[PDB]
Amino acid sequence: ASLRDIKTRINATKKTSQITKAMEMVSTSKLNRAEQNAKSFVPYMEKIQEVVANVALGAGGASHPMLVSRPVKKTGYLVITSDRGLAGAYNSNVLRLVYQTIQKRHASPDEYAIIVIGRVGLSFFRKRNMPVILDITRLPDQPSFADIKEIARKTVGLFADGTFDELYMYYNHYVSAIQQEVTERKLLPLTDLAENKQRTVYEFEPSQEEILDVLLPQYAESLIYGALLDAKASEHAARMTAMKNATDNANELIRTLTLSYNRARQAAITQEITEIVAGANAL
Amino acid sequence: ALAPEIVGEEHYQVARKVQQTLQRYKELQDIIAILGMDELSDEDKLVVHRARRIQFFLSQNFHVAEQFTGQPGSYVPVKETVRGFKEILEGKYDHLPEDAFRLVGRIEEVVEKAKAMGV
Amino acid sequence: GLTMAEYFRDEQGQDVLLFIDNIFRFTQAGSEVSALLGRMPSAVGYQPTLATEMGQLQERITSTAKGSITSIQAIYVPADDYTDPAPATTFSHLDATTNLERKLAEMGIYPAVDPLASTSRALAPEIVGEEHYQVARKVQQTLQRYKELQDIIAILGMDELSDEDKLVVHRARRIQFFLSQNFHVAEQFTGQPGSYVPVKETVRGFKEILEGKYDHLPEDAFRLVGRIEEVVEKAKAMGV
Amino acid sequence: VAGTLRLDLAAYRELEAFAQFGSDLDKATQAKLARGARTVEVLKQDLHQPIPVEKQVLIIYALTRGFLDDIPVEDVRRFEKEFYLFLDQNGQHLLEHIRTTKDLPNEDDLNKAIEAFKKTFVVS
Amino acid sequence: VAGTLRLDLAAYRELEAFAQFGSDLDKATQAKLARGARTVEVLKQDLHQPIPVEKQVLIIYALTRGFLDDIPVEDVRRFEKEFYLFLDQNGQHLLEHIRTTKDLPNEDDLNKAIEAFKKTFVVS
Repeated sequence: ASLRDIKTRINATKKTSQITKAMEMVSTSKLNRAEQNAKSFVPYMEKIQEVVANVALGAGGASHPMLVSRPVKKTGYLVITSDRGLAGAYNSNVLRLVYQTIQKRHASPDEYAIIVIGRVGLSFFRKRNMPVILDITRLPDQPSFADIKEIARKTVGLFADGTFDELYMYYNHYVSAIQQEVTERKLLPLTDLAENKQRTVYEFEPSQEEILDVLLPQYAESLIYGALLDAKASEHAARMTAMKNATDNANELIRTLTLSYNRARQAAITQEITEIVAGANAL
Repeated sequence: ALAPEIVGEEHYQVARKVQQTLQRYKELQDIIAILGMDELSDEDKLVVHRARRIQFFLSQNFHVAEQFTGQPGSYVPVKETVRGFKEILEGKYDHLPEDAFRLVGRIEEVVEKAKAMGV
Repeated sequence: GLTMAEYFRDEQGQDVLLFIDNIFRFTQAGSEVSALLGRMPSAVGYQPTLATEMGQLQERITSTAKGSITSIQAIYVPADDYTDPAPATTFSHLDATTNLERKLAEMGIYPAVDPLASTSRALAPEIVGEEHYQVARKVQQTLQRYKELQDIIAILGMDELSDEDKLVVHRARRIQFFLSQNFHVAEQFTGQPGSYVPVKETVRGFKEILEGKYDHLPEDAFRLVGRIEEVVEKAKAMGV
Repeated sequence: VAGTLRLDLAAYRELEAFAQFGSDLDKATQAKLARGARTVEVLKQDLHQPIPVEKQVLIIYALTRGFLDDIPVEDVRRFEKEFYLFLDQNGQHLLEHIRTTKDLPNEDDLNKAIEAFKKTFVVS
Repeated sequence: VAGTLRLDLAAYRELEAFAQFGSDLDKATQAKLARGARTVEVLKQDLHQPIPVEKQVLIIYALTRGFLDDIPVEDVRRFEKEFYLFLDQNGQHLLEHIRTTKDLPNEDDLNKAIEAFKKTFVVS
């Protein structure tokens, strides 16, 4: 084409590379802050899981730990996706797994009801006919326990109130800084876990139907800092890697287009000189 | 000769629709190259998915080309071509692999190739 | 035209204004004349003597003891290219510049002057005044800050932006729409009669708004208004 | 009507350049995109079929006042055709008023006519 | 005294990651941004008014040795202008030594002069 077209395309590519690099530099700090936030809750989670693992021998003194439930009353699904795009496959992989699982296992519409975190998932489940409930569109970049405490509480209460048969959950696990894995998890009812040394019920009140009836809702509500924090970490890592790739591709486009610009302007110069000199020669 | 009075209403509509999808695929190419297929909306996903198969289906095996390849050529009537392109634009063949469409004649040959290889 | 104005300057000792329709056509005619006479073309086909002809025209428009001649020249820019020889050689002689924009013309903002590209050498604290300079500097800074934030908004919602920058956006809308005016000769286009605004009125109106005196007024009341009081009059007429 | 048409086109032309990054940015951008898409659909016509000025101004007024904001973007062409047929059949008084006085009819009667047509228009 | 100035200006703006500002990230970069902003402010100059090389050395040294880490950016320029006037009355021996030997004065007196002037200075 012309030098106009070539330089316009180069300028567009330059601007896009600037935007992508800025997004990456933003995302790096978010990743670091998400990691140092996830470091905070670890002792609290360890304490609560220690207490529940101590009491986990149970002897059947519990309701929801009772494994079975009303067959296929409603299957619980909890999915955590981003509230904003540009993350690559972060939302797509999880939603793909969710659709595969529902269509292969719980195909009828009444067999299940799905809970979504992040507006991408609700946009998905409103684009295609799926029974979405408890949707939330906005989340803080560095959350805490109280941010969606009510959402977590109601997700727990839909199984605590007999309105579910069982509950599953889907989210990206922050495997590494650049590698992440989608997670399968049978969330409710509860299953076994790693062991803790304390076994004696030394705290003075030891009634199972008194300690459990209140501990269990909060241990279930622990899902917030169990899952959403690593989901945010995976989202930030996906953004960072995607912006890296975008910047690399933009710079490759820039080098190729400049390599074309060179021959274009060279031919233009030759045309100018030839047009002047051939007119001068004959007259 | 591309006018609804000469070629016909159906032919004219199908040709214009094919041109429109190919123009949109041309338009999306820069952002696809820069930041991947990931950021395309569900509409653009379908646009690209149809457009690549259409572009491949535009290829054909020639009778004179048999001196370069092992494939004997094909002669495709206009009505069959219109039917095949309308079917592709209609969404019937959304599951076949892209390379099944290369260097064939009628749209039936595409399904025969997709049965010879894979499923 | 230049010699007719020079008579009024030199002889009668007056002060004269020159209005030149278009200098791009003057340069085009020069290049055509040179090509007819047979000279070799210069860069992009212009005459070799472009700089000398332009200087010969532009040097006689100066002020002396007996009087002064000011000149306002309209320039056409081919295909938004400011590196074309005609504008690039007329840029050397000017004291003030003014870039008019299709983009601002479409939004209904006349006279469509770009407030950021427009520069002048009279915008100095010792010439126009300290308060005027401060006001103009703040207006320019706020407008440029608004320009930058717009592309951030285009990818990340304004609900994400910080409170102070939202204030900057709020005030920049008012400033941008207040820069517009209604003209006398705009009656033939719209029916709305024009206005004339003194420089003190301008600087005071822009000291307000920036101060925050008119944040509650809607943006649509500021367009093509004239003096600041007319903004309040229109707002009252709209019940707001 | 053309003054509002220009701004409606310009807003969409400004927003279109960023569609690759930010979607569902706000209600304002959603409304702007819908209006611009319907504007583009309106400003489209086939070969060797000219349109009289009164019908042009009526369809542009109908678009710019928001009566098409509840019609799917794919059906605007057929809406225009059926609206032209309806205007020929029944709203002859409005067409004659425009053709005689070079001015719009009273907006109460024009709103009545548009509403009456929309009450019978079928959407697919 | 030029090396620290060059490195600080480099960190401030050549690393254009300190130019886009999409977020805070102020834990590690706050000191670099602060001293770079102060460097840019102290490097400004009025129309004409060329200042002598010894006064340039004094002000650059004061910038580089952290003496402006607590002076606000809006008052940096007035601090400099008052510093030159204070020098004309109290740092004559420092200026004389700099002029004669092209070297920095003894760190004792050099630090003491700025330490006294900082106390004499009014923050606002």
